[PDB]
Amino acid sequence: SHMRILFLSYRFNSLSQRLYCELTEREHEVSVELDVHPDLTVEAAELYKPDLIIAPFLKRKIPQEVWKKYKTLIIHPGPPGDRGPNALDWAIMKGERIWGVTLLEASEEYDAGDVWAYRTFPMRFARKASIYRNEVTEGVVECVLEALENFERGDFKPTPQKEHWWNPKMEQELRRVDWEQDDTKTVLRKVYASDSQPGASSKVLGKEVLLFNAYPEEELKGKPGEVLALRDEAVCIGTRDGAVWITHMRERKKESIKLPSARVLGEFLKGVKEDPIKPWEKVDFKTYREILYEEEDGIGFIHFNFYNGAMSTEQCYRLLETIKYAKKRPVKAIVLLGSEDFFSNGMNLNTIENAESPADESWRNINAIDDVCEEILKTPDKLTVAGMQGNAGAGGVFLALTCDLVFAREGVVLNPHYKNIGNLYGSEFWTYTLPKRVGWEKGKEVMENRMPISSKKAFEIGLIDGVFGKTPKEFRQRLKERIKNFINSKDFYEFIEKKKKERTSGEWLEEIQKCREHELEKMKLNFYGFDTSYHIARYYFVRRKPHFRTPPYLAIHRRLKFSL
Ligand SMILES: CC(C)(COP(=O)(O)OP(=O)(O)OC[C@H]1O[C@@H](n2cnc3c(N)ncnc32)[C@H](O)[C@@H]1OP(=O)(O)O)[C@@H](O)C(=O)NCCC(=O)NCCS
Ligand SMILES: Nc1nc2c(c(=O)[nH]1)N[C@@H](CNc1ccc(C(=O)N[C@@H](CCC(=O)O)C(=O)O)cc1)CN2
Repeated sequence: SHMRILFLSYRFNSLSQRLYCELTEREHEVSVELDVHPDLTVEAAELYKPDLIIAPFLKRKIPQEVWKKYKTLIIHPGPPGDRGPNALDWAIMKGERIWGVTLLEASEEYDAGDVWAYRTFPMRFARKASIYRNEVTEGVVECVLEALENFERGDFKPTPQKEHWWNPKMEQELRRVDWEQDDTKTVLRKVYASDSQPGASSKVLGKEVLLFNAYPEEELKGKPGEVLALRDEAVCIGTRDGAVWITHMRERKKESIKLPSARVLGEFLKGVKEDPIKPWEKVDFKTYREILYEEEDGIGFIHFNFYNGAMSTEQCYRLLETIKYAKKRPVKAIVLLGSEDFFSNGMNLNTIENAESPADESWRNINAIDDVCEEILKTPDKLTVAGMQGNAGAGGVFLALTCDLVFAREGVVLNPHYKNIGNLYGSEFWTYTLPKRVGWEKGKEVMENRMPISSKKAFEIGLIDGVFGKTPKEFRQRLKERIKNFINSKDFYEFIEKKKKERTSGEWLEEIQKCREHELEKMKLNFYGFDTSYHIARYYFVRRKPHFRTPPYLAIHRRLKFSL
């Protein structure tokens, strides 16, 4: 089995990238045609002539010319019989206790085809994006692998649907948060169902907005719709029975972008008081904690729940503060855990795009990230560990590589390159860390590859030190146990004595400083040089500008010397 597989995807999104990894790392070939026009889709099928078509993420109908000619399998993020374009939204709004995913054949009627495979799972009360990125994506991977085995077997017959139902596109009126009528549980459900798109509409301080990234608040109380506090740019708003934090909003205008709530509401918030909670404090009630520091068994764990993995200048400085605190604690190891869904996606391109000078903000942001990285590297007397529970891209990957040890959950997808953001040179001391791990030649290959790689592939090529665990929680438990065993071994004290000698030597310190200087001179050129590739790419990314063709790096069937 060395199949030629065509993906049809509206966007080469997290699910499409995970499946690309699983299939190519099994030596199948995967070409991608983006969903631009049915005529383009027909052309791509005739050009590539796939053994099999998989549609991981598709907003419109595959033309009959295609799927009547090539076996076409379609991902649906609901259990068998569920039909419609907003399966997860409805599941969350209705409070389903069980959900699932289905791999079904293309047919004329939407989501009506025979079932090739499916998986079910218990629902979490959580954002739609988190369910999509965890339960749904893991379940779809098992379905596609099972279908591949069925396909190459040759005698598989799919199971036609029996019971079924249709849920239409969900209207905003259903998502709209009414602070006076909605208790906290209802506000969470609506925001969760609409996160990360299209957001739950609401009015806040008289502004029509879309709400994102909600968290319950049990201590602060007030009037429904009253802003009770600010905390790391999230706002806390009274509900019918309590209060909810909203960390991000978007104004309901065509060109607006998702930003920290404080930046969207602006002067409307004048007078609200910051209610700070340091990451290392203990509290007994539910509240919003962007960064959390906890110590167990001689290990200091730093969770940083930065929305979408995007690290603003100010979030970097808050993370830096917590790393400095941890370096002063009696721990043997410091573990950077990111969040369950992302380790890090590097600089925050939205707060950059929103600044008066995106170039100056990029410069602020890359220096802030490098300060975090430098603080990590210059930790002579403690083990540092990156635990990648979730995906990482661009600078977020190289952030992890500054730690002594990098581990990742099974199924994490890595994008250790800058080809989507205008071929940035990158920093985070990659010119020091990457050759140490894989050599200069391989490291340059890694950064020239625009396609994703899995954590398994990253481990096999030496980019990271291990991969284990299927869920974030299992990964965290295995990580703690692995680090605990190490710091309680004789090997740890020998390693630390060596690291003390290396990381306090003038030779080492001057080397890493030169690496930062060289990287930042190159990023300066990216940010400020006459060539504005970086700013153009950031604009397309942040504004989600459509494609009018599939680039040849995705479409094998559209490269220059493509034959047969
Ligand atoms: C890493 C990457 C390839 C992953 O692709 P993917 O799995 O399809 O994930 P998405 O692009 O859909 O990201 C999910 C969300 O996080 C956003 N996001 C990801 N990285 C971001 C970043 N650095 N800054 C701001 N937003 C980011 C995306 O806009 C998207 O937003 P939305 O769901 O609110 O609509 C892609 O997210 C990416 O290129 N991010 C930018 C990394 C970067 O260039 N950082 C700056 C240089 S250090
Ligand atoms: N051949 C064929 N093509 C398909 C599917 C199929 O089974 N058969 N299933 C699709 C995946 N699931 C859906 C289900 C419903 C809708 C849908 O309802 N679209 C509305 C617009 C809704 C929107 O705004 O997104 C329309 O009028 O086209 C879109 C994708 C992929 N395209």
